[PDB]
Amino acid sequence: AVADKPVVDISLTGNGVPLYTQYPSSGISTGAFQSGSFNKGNFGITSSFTDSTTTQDSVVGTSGNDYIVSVKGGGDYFVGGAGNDVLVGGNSVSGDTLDGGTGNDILVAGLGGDTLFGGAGTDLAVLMGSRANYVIERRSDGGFNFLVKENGVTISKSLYDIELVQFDDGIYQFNQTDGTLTAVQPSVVDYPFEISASLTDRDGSEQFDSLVLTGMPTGSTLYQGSTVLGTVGADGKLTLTGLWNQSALDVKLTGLTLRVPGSSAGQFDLKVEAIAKEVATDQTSSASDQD
Ligand SMILES: [Ca+2]
Ligand SMILES: [Ca+2]
Ligand SMILES: [Ca+2]
Ligand SMILES: [Ca+2]
Ligand SMILES: [Ca+2]
Ligand SMILES: [Ca+2]
Ligand SMILES: [Ca+2]
Ligand SMILES: [Ca+2]
Ligand SMILES: [Ca+2]
Repeated sequence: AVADKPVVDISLTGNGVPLYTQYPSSGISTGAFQSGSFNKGNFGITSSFTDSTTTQDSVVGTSGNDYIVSVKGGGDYFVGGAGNDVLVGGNSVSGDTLDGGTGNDILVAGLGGDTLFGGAGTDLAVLMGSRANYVIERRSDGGFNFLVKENGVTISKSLYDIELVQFDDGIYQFNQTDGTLTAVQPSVVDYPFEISASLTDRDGSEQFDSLVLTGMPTGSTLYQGSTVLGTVGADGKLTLTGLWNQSALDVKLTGLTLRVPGSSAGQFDLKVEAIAKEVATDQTSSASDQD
């Protein structure tokens, strides 16, 4: 009746997703924009439009909040006009021209040699990859080149009258004089991860007592999909119990998300201690560094 040491693995399943309460585009990937897998209600969308061909299509929107999406690629020209528009280009090498017009527009480039015209208002461009993947140059015409390698080739996108740029790593205030990008502090950052653990004592006399998470920022909320599992106190710790068949020799917790306040630490080590028991106890632990 000696508790045998189990095996535990923790895995960051993706990079942190910074979310901003004041920017509904935050946490929406280019892919989700191109597929329509986001909440159009958060943007007050009143009309939706697509392109038609695999070549340069011109789609004009309405004076209302329009969703216009390149479903067939080719490098389409989208005119948003008035209203707060969501203009989503495609991923062909040939550029989209996305003209936001008046209102506060979301201009989603996709891949390729895209031209993004914010127009009047406070406009946001959504670019793929991280800010660090992009070279900014000033143009003679007052616009900016955003150079990025896509498919091992250097591509140039041009941005005009865009106040904000959203990358995978967050939203930046864009200085339209000198092309400075200044990081905006997120409201929260979602860190997705998984825990898997198994007993080395395989006769059913042992169960997992608990999974103890440590090293987490105070005020962080752990989720399993929908469910709130717990809020991280002063001590940086959560004791997990009852999230598995209690009989099981092997535990896999998936769909876990740690939502960290933006004011909390941009770097920490998430440690898991898997505790095996029968009267006596034994532990193993693993860590992942979260950025
Ligand atoms: Ca044992
Ligand atoms: Ca098209
Ligand atoms: Ca397109
Ligand atoms: Ca419109
Ligand atoms: Ca507009
Ligand atoms: Ca594009
Ligand atoms: Ca605009
Ligand atoms: Ca603008
Ligand atoms: Ca045993």
